[PDB]
This record gives sequence, structure tokens and C-alpha cells, in this order.
Amino acid sequence: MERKALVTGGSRGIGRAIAEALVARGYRVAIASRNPEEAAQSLGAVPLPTDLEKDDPKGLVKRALEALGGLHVLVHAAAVNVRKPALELSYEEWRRVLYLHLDVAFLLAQAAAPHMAEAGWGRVLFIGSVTTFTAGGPVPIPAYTTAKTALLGLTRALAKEWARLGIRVNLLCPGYVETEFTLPLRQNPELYEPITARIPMGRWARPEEIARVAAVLCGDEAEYLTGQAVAVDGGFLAY
Amino acid sequence: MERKALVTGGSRGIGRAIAEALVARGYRVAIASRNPEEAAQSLGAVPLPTDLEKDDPKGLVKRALEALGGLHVLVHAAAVNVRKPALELSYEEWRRVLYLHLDVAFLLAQAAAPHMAEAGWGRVLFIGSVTTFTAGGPVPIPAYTTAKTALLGLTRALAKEWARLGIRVNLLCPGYVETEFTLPLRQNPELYEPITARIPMGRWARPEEIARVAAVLCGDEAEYLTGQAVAVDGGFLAY
Amino acid sequence: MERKALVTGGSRGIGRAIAEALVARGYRVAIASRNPEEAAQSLGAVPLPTDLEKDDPKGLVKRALEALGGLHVLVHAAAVNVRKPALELSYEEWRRVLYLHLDVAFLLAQAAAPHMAEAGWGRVLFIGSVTTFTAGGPVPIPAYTTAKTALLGLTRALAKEWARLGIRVNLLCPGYVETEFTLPLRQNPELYEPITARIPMGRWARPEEIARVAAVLCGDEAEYLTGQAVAVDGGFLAY
Amino acid sequence: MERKALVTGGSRGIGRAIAEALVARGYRVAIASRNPEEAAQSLGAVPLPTDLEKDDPKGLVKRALEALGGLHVLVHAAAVNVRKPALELSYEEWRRVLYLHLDVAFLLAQAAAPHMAEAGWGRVLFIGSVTTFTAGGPVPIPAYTTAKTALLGLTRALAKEWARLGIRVNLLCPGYVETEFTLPLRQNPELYEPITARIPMGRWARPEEIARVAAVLCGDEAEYLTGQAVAVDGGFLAY
Repeated sequence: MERKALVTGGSRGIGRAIAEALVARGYRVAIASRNPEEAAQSLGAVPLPTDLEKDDPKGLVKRALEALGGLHVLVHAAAVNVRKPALELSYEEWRRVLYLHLDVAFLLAQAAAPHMAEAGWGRVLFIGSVTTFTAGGPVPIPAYTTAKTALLGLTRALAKEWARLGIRVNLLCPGYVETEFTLPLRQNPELYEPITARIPMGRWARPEEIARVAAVLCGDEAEYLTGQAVAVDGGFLAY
Repeated sequence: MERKALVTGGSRGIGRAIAEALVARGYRVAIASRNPEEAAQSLGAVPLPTDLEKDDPKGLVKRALEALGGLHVLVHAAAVNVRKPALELSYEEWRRVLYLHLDVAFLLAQAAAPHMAEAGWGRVLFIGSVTTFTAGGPVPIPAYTTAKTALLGLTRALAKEWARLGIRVNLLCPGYVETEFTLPLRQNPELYEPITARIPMGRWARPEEIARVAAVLCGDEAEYLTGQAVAVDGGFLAY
Repeated sequence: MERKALVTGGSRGIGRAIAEALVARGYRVAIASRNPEEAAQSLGAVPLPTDLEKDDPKGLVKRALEALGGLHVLVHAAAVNVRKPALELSYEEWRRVLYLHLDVAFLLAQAAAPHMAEAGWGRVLFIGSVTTFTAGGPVPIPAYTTAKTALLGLTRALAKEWARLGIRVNLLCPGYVETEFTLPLRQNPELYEPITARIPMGRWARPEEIARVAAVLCGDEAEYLTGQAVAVDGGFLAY
Repeated sequence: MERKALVTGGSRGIGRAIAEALVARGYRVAIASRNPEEAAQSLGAVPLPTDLEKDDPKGLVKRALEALGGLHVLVHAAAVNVRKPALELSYEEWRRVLYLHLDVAFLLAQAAAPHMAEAGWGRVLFIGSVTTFTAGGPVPIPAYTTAKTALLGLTRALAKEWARLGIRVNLLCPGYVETEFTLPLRQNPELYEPITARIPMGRWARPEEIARVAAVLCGDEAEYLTGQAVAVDGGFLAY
């Protein structure tokens, strides 16, 4: 393939859908997660087993580089969360969420940029949330909310610094999507009902619907689109 | 063609580029402006001569409907401006800007929605600006700034109301684009220099680069994207 | 008194509370509305009977000037609304809402600025809403939403232009407040319940609580605060 | 005094000005920093020497509690920065900035809340920046930008969770203020000129002007104001 892409958290949910959409655009994709084998074989992608909660990010980027023969696109879709209120949350749990979502985002982008710069073209796509703009409503997720909001600042900062290198950096903010990760929410009506009532479209999204936009932000369509957050939430935030 | 689209201000600048991109997607497009003939013939679109600053908007939508055999997409890219500071601006000049940019946006969307609802699928694309989020900097454009910001509220409101009808409504916010309309700005360095210094990419956009994103917001890619503003500004706002 | 203030819609709800808070700060206040007599006598303010939906705004400002012996502060708290969805709303109803909320805001500020500039100090306070940032949720108010959002653009534009004249311009965005105007909402639980569930503080505001912040934005506390919106909503938007 | 307040970074710049304004409101204030002695004696505050970049935050809050006889207000104004672009920044430097600005913000608030809840009234004031909304322009501060933006998410999250406990949580976003910390910026015109050109008021703020608003957000004026960011920037963001 032509453009080379690395997608973390690419074996499940949104990450997997993004990897699939990229393969569809003719990109050579590498999927990174703890168990990427099955997904990689199904999607026709390169598997890169890794534990991003502990393994050195720079090491994953180097493996992606040598496995793909280059690096043009980076999508950090890895997921993890500790749904506990601030007063019940430990510092270790706090740092776990912030580390994977923000620290790793920084480390991966920092390691990838020089290769995108070398190619003269790059796309960095961070994954946000409706919590990039709100606090999650009935769900107690202060750490996740803080991390996903922090990504907007990182997005603007890196976009500003790397624009002249041919790199565009944006934040895709998915709304409420049907994935294994959000399954415990679609669970009890106590949470699903109030949330869904605020979604104009009246339904949660399918991972593939979110991926359509991700592909755009990883393509030539985003040539002049950088340092921005793009919310794909069925109208939730506008409600 | 399959999907039917009406693009106002479609004979020049951004509007023309959007019409061209839509034709490229295989849409049957109608171009509306005072003198749409040449552009329509060049792009392979249907011409609909109109003076949106005076002609009844509902009349233009009906003509588009009967000319295309349906109506699925509406892009209000008409342009006009009175670059005068608030204390030097007359009420007539104020209303002229607000009328074309906001009042006509409302009237066109209101008239189009029932036809999109009839089709069970629709896309409304309003055109914003960096002034949807700022005041224009060195340029005195209070009326334009107010109008383009007001469009964000209209966008959210219509998106909420029409989501269940199959209609998605968004606001495309172009940054500084090279068009005849902005020519008097790229004019003296007094204005061009300060502005460009704040654009990370270091250059103004080409109309076609803005149109790439417009096409997305007028397509299946936006199935779950509604009630949002999308800034394509080369990083200006993130700076 | 020292500082002179004009407050439209100052005989009821939020407007009245703001007028009362200003009188408390020792300002000489003028209250404008169709029937300001009783409120003016109760608050110790100057009454200026007017129908801002039809009377020339410049005329009201001139009357305020001559009635107070100057003009330093302007608060446009007049209210009016047509709670109808876009497809059921007439253009006349649309313009009625936009005229009073936005057109009059512009006209009043434009007429007041020269007097504030003459004094070398001024405060313009526009009144927003949670709909300056959202679409009102279960309530169908597209015109109001558009108007209150448009005020953010006007706020930024005038703030930029008049900053060097000693004028600060901001937008106070009240959340859900208990007033006669919102009474029909606190009415049926169908609307009150869903909304209140999204307010962290679990209750609607009292007009006086909103006025505390209004006073600040009309005082020396705002010396370096201009071109901003300040939401006082009990946490609704952050939810 | 009645209300008890802890202000970190309270011996210099904005932090010191906030402490002074609070003492002026009749609050019993404790100032925390590495060398708070001189400032505490000058302001009439309680000194709490600490190195927040290494000392346990919970320990500082406990010392404040026992030193003041309670805890109602928390202002985290400590400052630190590594002005290096992303590609030149080390992970240790990144974590240093994020630790003091965000991690410590979380830890201090988490430790303080139970005491505010015990009192049935509390005010948490985090310190943002124009970089809570932009990337700093000509200044390379990706870590600081990310941290100050992340604080907006934390602000919303804690505000939502603690609202019913009588605690209000907000983010004060100062613009460009004259302090020792920003001295190296007001230094060369290369940076000062471009920035100042974007400030409508045409000048940088004095610490005391920022403190006026801080006091408000730490007082009864904020009774119904929570989960919000308030920018006091002389119009910079609105430009």
C-alpha cells in the first residue's frame, strides 16, 4: 500500500472500525493492542502485540515503521477507564487513565512526527469524547473527562508546531457508540435512557459510522484541517 | 444523478468549489446566484439565476425542486459584506448582512426540510467563518461576525429538530481562503501579514481544499455528524 | 449617584434583579420596559416607559442620558419568545425574536458607546442563555437559540472595537432561573424534570443569584474582562 | 476570619494578588510556596512553606486545615513551565509541567473537598490560561497548553460531582499579565509585539486586576456559578 498507518486499540470497537476503514482506503495498516492477531488477519492488517499501559511507546512506533516501511498516519484509539467518582478514586487509578489516554498520546505522536516529516506528509488523529466538552452526565468519569479534554490542548499545540512539516493533527470526538467498552452503560436504563434522550438521532452510533469521519481526518480531505476537534455524536452536544 | 443539491453563491469562490466537488460525487447540482450561467455550464450544473438579497427564498427552493426532480442537499454559500466598524455602520447595512447570511439561511432551510424529510435523507450545510469563533482581528466586520456566529445556534437548533427526519445540519467554517471576495484583504500587508502569521500552515487555502470537507458534510460520511461546526482553517484558530 | 446605568426589561425577572443589584452598588439606575413605574418606585430607579419591540432604540438611550445625567452602563435584559419549532414558525415570528434580542442589542449599544466613550468608562452587558451554547433540549426555541448565540459574536466584535475607549462588553448567560417568563416551563414535569436532572446543583436559580454576577460585569471587577460569555447555570452546561 | 482559604503559589505574581484580594474580603488566608514567609508577613497571611513539585498534596491541605481552623477555599496558583517545543521536550519535562499543574490540582481538590463538604460551603479555583483555548501562538509551550486545557475538564467533572455538597468549582483564565514569570516574554519584541497586537485593550494586565475576578469566584457571587472557565484577558481571545 501507499500510506502507512498505525492504529492503537485497533483490535476492538472504534479502533478496529478505523483500521478497517483505512484498509478500505488502500492504506497499509498496522494494528496495535494486547491481542491484535485475530483482528489483523480478518482486516488484512499487520499485527503489533503490545501493552501500551506499560511498553515504551517509542518502541511501538519503531516497530510500526519497520513493519510498514514508513509511517504517515497515527491513530491512538486505545481504551481504558476507571469509572469512579473523584472522592473514591485513587491516585494510581487516576494516573492509569491519564497515562494511557494522554501521556501515551504525547509519546506516540512525538515519536511518529519525525517519520511523517521525513515523508513530508502526516496525519495524527487523537480520539476524544463528548467528555472533551462535558463531564459525562450520569456517569462518574472524572479521570477520563480530564484526559479527553486535555487532548484538545495537545491537538492544538502539536498542530501549531508541526503544520509546516506537512502534518495535520486533529481530535475525533465520538458520541455514544455501541462497542464492548460501552456495553456496561447500555446496560441499566438508569444511564442509557437519560443519555439517549439527549441524542437527537435517537440512537447510539455503530463503530463504522464513526470510522467514516476518522478516515477523512486521516486523508487528503484534511489537507487544510488541523488543530480541531470534530464531534460525531448524533447531535448529543447540540441538544 | 441520484442526490439532488442546491448551492447558493455557487458561481464564485467557495460556493463554486463546493458545487464542483458535489458534481464530482455524482450529485445533480443546481447553482444559484445573480449570474450562474457560465459556472453552471462549466461545472455541468443547473443554473438558477436569483438575487437572494431580495427574491423569496421559498421560491428558489421550489425552482430547485422542480429543476432537479427532488432536493436532498442545501448549501448556503452566498456572500456579501459591509466592512465597517459598529459606530460607522448604518442599520440598513447591518440588516443587509444579517439578512443574506442568517435570515436567508433560515428561510432556505425551512423550505428545504420538508423535501428532505420526504426523501428520508437530507444534508444542510451552512457556511461559517473563523469569525464564528473570533471577531476578525484587524478587520472591522461586526455584522459579518455576528451573522456567522448566529449560524452556529441555528445549526444546533435545526439539527436537534430535524435529526429524526433523516436530516443532518452542520456549519462549515472556512479559514482564510483565496477568492475574489477576500482579494481586498490579501491586498495590503497591513492585514494580510498579521493574519497569515497566525496560520500555522503559513498559507491561505484554495477553494478546492475547503470543498473537500464540504463534500463530506454533504455525504454519507456525516450520517452521525450533526449540529456541529467544522473549522477548516490551516490551524488559525488553534494558534 | 456616580455611575449611570440603563437596564431594559428592568421591571421583571432577571432584569429587575440586575437593576436592584446595581442600585445596591450605588449606581443611578433607569429601568426601561412597557410598565416600569411600580418597579422603579420600589427599587428607587428612574422609570422609562418604552416598547422596545417598536420604539426607536436611539431614542431610549437619549432619554436615559438626559434622565441620568450621563450613561456608563447598558444592560439589555428585555425578554420575548415564540416557542415554536422551525417548521411551525413564521418569518414574522422569527424576526420578532431576533429583532428584540439582537437588532435592539446592536442599536442600543451603538447609541450608548459614544456616551461611555465620552466618560472614558463603560460597561455593556448582553444577556445570553444556556442556548448560547446548546439548542434548548426538550424546548422548541430555534429563534431564541439563534439570537442568544448571535449575541456572543456581537459581544466579541464590540469588545474588540471599543476596548481602547474604556468600554468592556460581555455576555451574561443565565441558566434556568425562576421568573414569570420561565413559569410555563417549570409547569409540566415533561420539561422541568429532564432539565433539572442535568443541573448539578439540583435546583433552578433565584433572579438575585444571577444578578450578583451581572453587577460584577457592570463594575470595576471587569476592568480586564471583555469579549467573553459568563455562564451562571448551576453547572448545567458542565454536566 | 470567617472563610478559610489556601492559595498555592501565593507568594508571587497572580497567586500573591489573589491572596491579597482574599485577605481584603476578610478571609483567613494561608499562602503556600517554597518561600512564603515574606509574602505572608506582608499580606497578613499564614505561611506554609512547601515544594508542591515533590511534597504530598494531602499533607499541605491538612496543614492548612489545622493552621486556619477549617478550609473553605482552594486556589491552585502555583506556576512552573518548560518552554520547549514537543520534539525538543523530554518526557520528564513533560511530566514535570503536567504534574504540578494538573496532578497536584486533582490531589489538592480531592483532599480539600471533604472539609468544604463538612462546612457545607466551598470554592475551588483552578488557574487556566489563554492556552486553555489556544496553543500559545509564537511561544512553544505544548506541555503547559495541554495542562491548562486539561483543567477545564477537571473543572467540569469536579463541579458536577460536588455541586450538591455546597462546593463550586471554576477555572480562572488570566490573559497576559505582568509578573516575574512572564518577564522573559515581555522581553524581546519578537514575542511581546505580536501578542499585544491581539489584545484589544492594548496592554498587559496587572496581577491585581486578575485578582478582582478571582475574589468573585471565591465568594458568594459564585453561588450559582460552577463548572465554568472565566477568561480575564483584555479581549485577547475575542480578537
